[PDB]
Amino acid sequence: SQHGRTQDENPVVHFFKNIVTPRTPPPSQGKGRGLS
Repeated sequence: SQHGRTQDENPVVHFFKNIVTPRTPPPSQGKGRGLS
C-alpha cells in the first residue's frame, strides 16, 4: 500500500470508482493513514 494522509481505500470502493470514474482511481493507502 501507499503512504499519505488518505484513508486506506477498500477494493470495493476502488471497483466503485472504476465504474463511475473513467480516470484511474487512487491506490490503496496504509491502514491508519487516514487518521495520520
